[PDB]
Amino acid sequence: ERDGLFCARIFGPVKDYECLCGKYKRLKHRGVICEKCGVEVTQTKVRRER
Amino acid sequence: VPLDGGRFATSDLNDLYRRVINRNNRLKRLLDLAAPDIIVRNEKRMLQEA
Amino acid sequence: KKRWYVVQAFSGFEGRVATSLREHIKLHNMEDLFGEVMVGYVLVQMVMNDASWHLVRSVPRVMGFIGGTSDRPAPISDKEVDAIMNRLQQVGDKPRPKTLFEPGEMVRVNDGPFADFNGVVEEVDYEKSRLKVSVSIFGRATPVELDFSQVEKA
Amino acid sequence: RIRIRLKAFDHRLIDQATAEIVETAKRTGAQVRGPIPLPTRKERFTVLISPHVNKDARDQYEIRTHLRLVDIVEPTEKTVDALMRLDLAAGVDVQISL
DNA sequence: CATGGGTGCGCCAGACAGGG
DNA sequence: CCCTGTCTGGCGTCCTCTCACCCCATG
Repeated sequence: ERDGLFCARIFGPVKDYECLCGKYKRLKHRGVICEKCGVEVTQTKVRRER
Repeated sequence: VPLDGGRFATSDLNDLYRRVINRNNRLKRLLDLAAPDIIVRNEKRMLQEA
Repeated sequence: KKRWYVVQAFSGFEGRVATSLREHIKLHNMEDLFGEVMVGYVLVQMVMNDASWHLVRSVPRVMGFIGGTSDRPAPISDKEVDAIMNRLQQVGDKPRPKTLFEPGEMVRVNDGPFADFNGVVEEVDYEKSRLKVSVSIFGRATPVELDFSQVEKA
Repeated sequence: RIRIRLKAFDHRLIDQATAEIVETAKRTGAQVRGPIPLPTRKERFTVLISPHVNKDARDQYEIRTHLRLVDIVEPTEKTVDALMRLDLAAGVDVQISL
């Protein structure tokens, strides 16, 4: 969901270092907010601590 | 996580958090246009019990 | 004189609760003890006898009244009943997206693919309710049309 | 749905660059109107060349700017970012009006 | 398709009334 | 206030191996 129980910006990206869909599909800019959708850019276990 | 079929077998805490957020959104709506005392007393009481 | 009261129903079956309530009134013919029924809460113009109280709680899919106590339940402590109707009607008629992107004013985008970007409104269209602002994409300000609510005033 | 009006000075460049601006769209949006050329603005400056007398030796100059339109069909969010954010070819103006 | 709301256990123990 | 009865809570062995089945309902 955009801003629901399982958000993107509030917690983190489901996929490791993938922002959301069309943004950052390599290892260069880890952190930029995907222009298409608000989301963090981190690993896969980052949501477990947040 | 889903099961073999594909329907998501959801945890119990998601039911609890989703209830609290549904009631909290209703109570905030009962603060903007809002409604009389008996209504917001039942609304806050349902949030307390949630 | 008939005063108002609040009834709680199973939320979702509310029209059927209202119909069954009118039908229980015209069954047990206490027609002089009920005025209207307004629509998860059902508003009832009523008087308070224990017979009519048992009548409304014997209507199916009704939990009970909502008041200070269950002996003598409570009429209407109007705190924002009028405010509910007023704001609902106002929003339903139209919203209030104040033209954020004004001709010659920097703005902020938080919607679509241009989300999280700022720009300036070179042209504005109050009649079409659209602001002409360009967002520096790869440096190139990409003149795009965004709604007042789609962008924020900077 | 979205007018894509792009300007550049070189014709072999603006027309090369319009091939990939629909190849980055028909790959995802899969519907574009078509490459529409537009009549070019030729601005002339004919002016003297000597630092004094002989106002009969002039050199005719002309700067040609071209315009192209493709006017993409589908406003799906995927296609929007694949054009708005993905602008290529430095020295080529591109301006969009949704 | 969204969302919305039984009646077979037994001991210990301490807190809350309830006399006393 | 000093003892007596009630009312609710807290708790009760460890590893394994299959099986079956997980929210209607509907204008």
